[PDB]
Amino acid sequence: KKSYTTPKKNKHKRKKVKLAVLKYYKVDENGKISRLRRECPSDECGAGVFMASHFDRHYCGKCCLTYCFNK
Amino acid sequence: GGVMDVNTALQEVLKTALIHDGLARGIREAAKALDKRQAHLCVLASNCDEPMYVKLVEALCAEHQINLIKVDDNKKLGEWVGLCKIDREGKPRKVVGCSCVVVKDYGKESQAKDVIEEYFKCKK
Repeated sequence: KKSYTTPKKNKHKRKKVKLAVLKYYKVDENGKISRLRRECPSDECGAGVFMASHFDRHYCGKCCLTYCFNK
Repeated sequence: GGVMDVNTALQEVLKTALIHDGLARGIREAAKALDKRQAHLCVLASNCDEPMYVKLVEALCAEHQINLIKVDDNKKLGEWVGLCKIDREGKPRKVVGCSCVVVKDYGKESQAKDVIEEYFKCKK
């Protein structure tokens, strides 16, 4: 019947903004790749997916309900 | 088979590689492809976004699997794989570079792919 009234909140999660991604391997010497944190060897990871070093946390987007330390 | 030119040979790879879905486009998939042993071919190209990644791709070839080939001009590889596959005579919505791609066991192994690539690879 009736049509909607007026709220004012109108936000979005974030658009997963376009950034320069993969510098999780750091260039030091040739041809070495200097990891700062593990490229996770979970129980289904192929070791082609990194794990976030959050600071205060340890979180993978694939292992997101499991394998999440708080350090 | 082939005429044993590096570019039109790598095209014969790419035909069946498209069907095989061996194409690991973008840095995250490129990294994952060469950190995996399922890759068998790599081609790189000129500065797309950084002069850092062109270095990094060589760094990954060093540590994991040397297989590298360099064919410059991002627009080349960008044309070569469209939205999922090369698409249309035209297509002005995209033609953007893939900048480097990695293909898995020359796509399919069925015919000429093995000989054309093997001729180049042990030399390079």
